[PDB]
Amino acid sequence: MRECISIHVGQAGVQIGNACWELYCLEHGIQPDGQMPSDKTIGGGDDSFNTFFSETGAGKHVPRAVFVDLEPTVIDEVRTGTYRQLFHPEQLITGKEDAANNYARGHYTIGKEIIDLVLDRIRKLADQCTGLQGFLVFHSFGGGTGSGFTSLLMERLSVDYGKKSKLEFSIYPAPQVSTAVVEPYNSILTTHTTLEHSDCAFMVDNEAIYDICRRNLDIERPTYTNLNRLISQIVSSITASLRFDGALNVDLTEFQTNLVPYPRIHFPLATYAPVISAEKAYHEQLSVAEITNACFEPANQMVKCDPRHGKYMACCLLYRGDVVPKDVNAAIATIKTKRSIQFVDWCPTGFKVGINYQPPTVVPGGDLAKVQRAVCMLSNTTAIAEAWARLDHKFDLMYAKRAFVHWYVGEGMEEGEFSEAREDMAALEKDYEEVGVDSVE
Amino acid sequence: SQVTVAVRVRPFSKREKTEKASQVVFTNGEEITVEHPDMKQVYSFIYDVSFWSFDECHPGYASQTTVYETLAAPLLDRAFEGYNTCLFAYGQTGSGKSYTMMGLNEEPGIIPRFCEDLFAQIAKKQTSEVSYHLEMSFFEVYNEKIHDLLVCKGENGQRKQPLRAREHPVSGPYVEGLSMNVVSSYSDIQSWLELGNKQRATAATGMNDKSSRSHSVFTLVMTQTKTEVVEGEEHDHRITSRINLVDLAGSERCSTAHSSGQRLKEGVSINKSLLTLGKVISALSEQANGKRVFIPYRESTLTWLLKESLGGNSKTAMIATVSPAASNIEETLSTLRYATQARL
Amino acid sequence: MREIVHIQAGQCGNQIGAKFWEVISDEHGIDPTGSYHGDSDLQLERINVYYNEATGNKYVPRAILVDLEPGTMDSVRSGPFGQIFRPDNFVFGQSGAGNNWAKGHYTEGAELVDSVLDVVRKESESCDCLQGFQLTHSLGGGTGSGMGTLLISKIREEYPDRIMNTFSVMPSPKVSDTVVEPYNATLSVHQLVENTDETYCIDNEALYDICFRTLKLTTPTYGDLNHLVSATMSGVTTCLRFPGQLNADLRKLAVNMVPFPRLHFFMPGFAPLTSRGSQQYRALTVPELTQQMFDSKNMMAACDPRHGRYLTVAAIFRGRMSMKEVDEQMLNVQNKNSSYFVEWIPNNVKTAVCDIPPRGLKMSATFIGNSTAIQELFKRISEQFTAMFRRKAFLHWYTGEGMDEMEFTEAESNMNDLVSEYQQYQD
Ligand SMILES: CC(=O)O[C@H]1C(=O)[C@@]2(C)[C@H]([C@H](OC(=O)c3ccccc3)[C@]3(O)C[C@H](OC(=O)[C@H](O)[C@@H](NC(=O)c4ccccc4)c4ccccc4)C(C)=C1C3(C)C)[C@]1(OC(C)=O)CO[C@@H]1C[C@@H]2O
Ligand SMILES: Nc1nc2c(ncn2[C@@H]2O[C@H](COP(=O)(O)OP(=O)(O)OP(=O)(O)O)[C@@H](O)[C@H]2O)c(=O)[nH]1
Ligand SMILES: Nc1nc2c(ncn2[C@@H]2O[C@H](COP(=O)(O)OP(=O)(O)O)[C@@H](O)[C@H]2O)c(=O)[nH]1
Ligand SMILES: Nc1ncnc2c1ncn2[C@@H]1O[C@H](COP(=O)(O)OP(=O)(O)O)[C@@H](O)[C@H]1O
Ligand SMILES: [Mg+2]
Repeated sequence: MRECISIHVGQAGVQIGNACWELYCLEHGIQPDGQMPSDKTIGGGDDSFNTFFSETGAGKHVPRAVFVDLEPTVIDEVRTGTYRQLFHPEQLITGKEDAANNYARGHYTIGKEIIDLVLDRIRKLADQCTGLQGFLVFHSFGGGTGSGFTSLLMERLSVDYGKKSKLEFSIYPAPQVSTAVVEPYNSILTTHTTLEHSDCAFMVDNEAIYDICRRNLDIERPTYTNLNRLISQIVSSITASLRFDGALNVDLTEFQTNLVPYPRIHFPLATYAPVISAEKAYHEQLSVAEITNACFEPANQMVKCDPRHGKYMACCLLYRGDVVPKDVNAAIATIKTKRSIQFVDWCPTGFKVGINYQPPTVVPGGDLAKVQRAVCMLSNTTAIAEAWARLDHKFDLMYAKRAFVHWYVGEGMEEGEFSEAREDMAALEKDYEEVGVDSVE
Repeated sequence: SQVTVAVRVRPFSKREKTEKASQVVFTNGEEITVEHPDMKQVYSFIYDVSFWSFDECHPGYASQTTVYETLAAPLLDRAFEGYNTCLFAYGQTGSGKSYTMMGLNEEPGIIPRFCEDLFAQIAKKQTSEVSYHLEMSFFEVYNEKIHDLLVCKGENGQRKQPLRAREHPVSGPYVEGLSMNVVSSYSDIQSWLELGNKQRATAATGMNDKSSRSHSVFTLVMTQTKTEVVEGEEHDHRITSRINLVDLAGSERCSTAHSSGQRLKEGVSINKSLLTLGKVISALSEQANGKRVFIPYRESTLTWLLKESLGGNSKTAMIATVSPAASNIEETLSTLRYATQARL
Repeated sequence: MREIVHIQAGQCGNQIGAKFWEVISDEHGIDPTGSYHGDSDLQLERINVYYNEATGNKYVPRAILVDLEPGTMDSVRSGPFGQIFRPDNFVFGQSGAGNNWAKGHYTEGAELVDSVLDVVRKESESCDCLQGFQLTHSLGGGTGSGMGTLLISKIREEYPDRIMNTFSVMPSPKVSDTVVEPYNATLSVHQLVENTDETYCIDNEALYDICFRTLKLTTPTYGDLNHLVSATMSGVTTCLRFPGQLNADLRKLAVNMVPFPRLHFFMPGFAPLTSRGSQQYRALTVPELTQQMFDSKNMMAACDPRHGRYLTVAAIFRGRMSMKEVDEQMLNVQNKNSSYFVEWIPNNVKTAVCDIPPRGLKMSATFIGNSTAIQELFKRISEQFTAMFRRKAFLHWYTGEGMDEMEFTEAESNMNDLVSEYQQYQD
């Protein structure tokens, strides 16, 4: 009755999914073979909740997702791994050839020959759904698949489905760190087309989570498994009100309703404040005040962007565990007393709140500790324009020498689709500026 | 080595007159604005030359005589000086390019005026001592392969021989096996050009069906025998001048136009070629300011054949035809941004 | 699944490939009888990249061999790992090239290239999806230069969409085992840069110096030299065979490492490399490997990168490691040594990681670099060339086999223009 279809594009998407679905299987008691001992123990309940996991007559539970990479090396670890008996074998392993970190190859040339299968499977999944609300895509800027095929798929989906939420958890490029020269071009060409289609486009940055690991969890040599688990925790804090019973439920039609004032400024940021280890899990009270103060704390954000260089337009706070609204009222009043945290002059409320009773789960072989309460915050700022301008400068440095363009126009692109995207992204940077101006009488 | 970039906006056709199609581009003297109908914003473009041919009574109107007398006659006089010239031409189907360079049988373009003024100035400058002799050539570029067009094919799978380009050390690059034919009047040029453009390769994706899918160069080599050594009076040093006039193809986005196979290659190469040309033009506008740069002629065939007509003490002219309708608002933007980068 | 076709020409190519296969087989668990006797199961998931299947669990490599004197193919046959090859792919002829680029391109090479393409089409049409070709040849000589460049010209027409690399062994400044090195190398560069996507310039002086200073060997023969080129070849195509945290392939590197098409000549490098005694006193970590990679006493180009700027760099790691270490170290390189990196490319580096190291190491790394310094490798030849060509020293062995003088000036001017292209981004 309350369903959300997940889509995973690229290496980043599939690995975030392998974290997310491990988490979801742990929360609901589902084993990797898809069975449940609890429902045969007592005979009742919908712990394997119909929001994410389907069900068939054999007491098995299959996920509501589909993978695609245009490269077979990744999905062939799922098909040949611990979670092989869970996923429907229709995972797109279209491993003829990859995009070669080129938007043009994941949009027209190699982006065809796959997409129709994806649409067919998504229709097959939706027809099994009654009250669908959402299309949670996980992709990555910089890559060719996550830049192009994502754009094409969302183009098609905004026609086929329409009045349905379509969110996005992306890996935004870092200012210093990066794994490719062609990160900028693909990013600026993705944001140009994935701005009229998407409804809320979350964003993270691996530099920030690296900083978080060696300062909160005390890991000096992490890997992507230590990051995608935090992302899974974010998604779980987001997608819990549809699953578990709580006081102040918050569905997906509310995030897009209380964080997108105007339809172009739907690029928020995330934070999950308790990232402490089992050693520091003690020595600390872990109350709502500390956590909510940590959410607005720089050096705990998931995008390298100092919000003190900007202003807050809205912020949703989704809490889990032993929480009482009295403490949230107190903490919001505390944050509104302060002066480093500037809210606009057209949003005095500036706060949506969501509360749930189910605390987070602990993944074995993990880094986080067990806690009685946890928090996620999603925040819209005028400060993320800085990152856009940073990327645009790199674009304007390379595109003047016309570097790396022949690889794009050699795959179905003209030279104008670049300048159409730097001038489309040079207006949103102006919009985020206009919204920041205080009004005048 | 100065390159001039220009633009000519066509006036409305009878169809888009009847359908009351919307005007998106306007002129403020030398600036040209393009206004999305009212959507959000407008872009502004500046060029060394601008021809507002939208309606007859606007000030700054540009008749064909103005286009010739502003773009071409400098090429003529700089050729008679003894140097070389390259005239370009860009525009998608439905922009006013054929009307510009050739024209109509009662509305001349650039080419007839060029040739007629040429032969007139020759026949009035021809003396008892001086003389002149001209020789033409007409070829095309298709998928980075050269083809000659003056030949009367038989019947085959294809009578299109892929000639090879070479690099003679002194003269520079050239084409091995190029038909070069004499000329003394313009009708003799028409007789070849009709055949050539009939042999030009054209194809239909879903749009206007007779759209060129190749580049086409029309070159004239002209000789001056002004020189007679009075010590014995048998011939001595002599001047030669190369005049290239090239009609290019369209950018053509390959996604909105769901293309396959040979319609993709034909488009990919054209995109590459134009980009290379862009860099060259840009570098030359950066070369005149006095900097140190590299002109990569070798990344394309068209540039490698014309290394000597652009570089050095030579002249270059580029004109970009654009439509003012609102249906063709993306194509015009592409054309104008291309020519702007050619400016800077 | 992706699929490479490995062509190899001349004495150099035969003797490099015969070691390359000797290593890939060890990595995948194959024996010289074609049979499989491995331990891990990831050794077979992607054995279709280099090998093809047969009846009794045999595995025959997709190797093509294109010499013009049988003296070398017999050494491969009469060798350890020679039986695994397909005998119908040992193309050869007679009437050798005489160390002459003409014979290998017009006379004694055109009479055989069709018999080579006959095998290339067999081994390409028998693929689900080909990624590209490979080649191992030595400039300076004959066959490997001529027939190699001719096969490149003839493969780029049939298969333009696909990839074509060339692990070329460039000449050396100091030593010269052949007297007509310049005239052949120049005419090979004239036909490579127009018709290649990423080639890896190698020089034997660098490998001798690596074998002498680092590995501290006293009697390095060519078997110990090709033992390094094999390693690099393997490292390029690791993420095409084994999994990883951030995968890659040939086209990715070619996209990131080729800003402009004429500039695809790379300096390669492999790390770790230590003398047998000194392996007890070294910590196997990412930064030690990065130090060894970005050092100039390990690059095989015989060219000091500090005399130029890194236009673009690629690092392919192999082992269970962190993704913070790689990014941190590469950013540190970009920041400290900024003078050796361009500014109109902010991040002049990229990364790939595979989770499966080599047979005896806990970690490995491979390095590719596009550097302007490569002009030194050609600016030298254009001195050797023209000095010999100013008065036509050894030229009658080239005209007489159906050539003309203009074909030399063409290549000279092209090579010089490439020098001027790489100088544009130097100061
Ligand atoms: C315990 C230990 O570390 O001993 C090492 C060793 O001493 C060193 C020096 C090995 C050794 O390499 C050499 O002896 C060598 C000699 C001349 C020229 C080049 C190398 C070694 O042979 C190499 C060998 O490792 C391998 O074999 C790799 O898998 C290598 N294998 C082959 O090349 C191979 C060759 C013929 C037949 C079968 C396999 C390899 C490297 C890259 C990609 C694939 C395979 C090992 C453990 C060592 C010895 C044995 C001493 C080194 O090998 C490489 C390429 O990494 C040379 O420096 C490294 C670091 C090692 O410490
Ligand atoms: N957080 C996180 N980021 C990842 C992960 N894997 C890859 N990335 C990021 O994704 C960026 C590029 O995306 P790719 O890994 O190439 O995946 P892709 O989008 O499918 O690109 P292609 O495979 O070439 O089509 C890299 O630069 C990484 O920064 C991951 O597991 N976790
Ligand atoms: N690295 C390496 N180089 C070699 C080997 N054999 C020959 N060479 C080099 O190859 C060059 C001569 O090339 P050659 O073998 O004649 O190529 P061919 O003409 O095709 O036979 C010389 O400069 C040698 O240094 C080898 O086994 N390994
Ligand atoms: N300056 C002008 N004045 C009047 N009409 C023009 C002018 N320029 C172009 N046109 C009209 O535009 C049309 C161009 O059509 P076409 O020759 O197919 O353009 P193209 O050659 O660019 O495809 C002609 O029919 C012509 O009447
Ligand atoms: Mg990938």
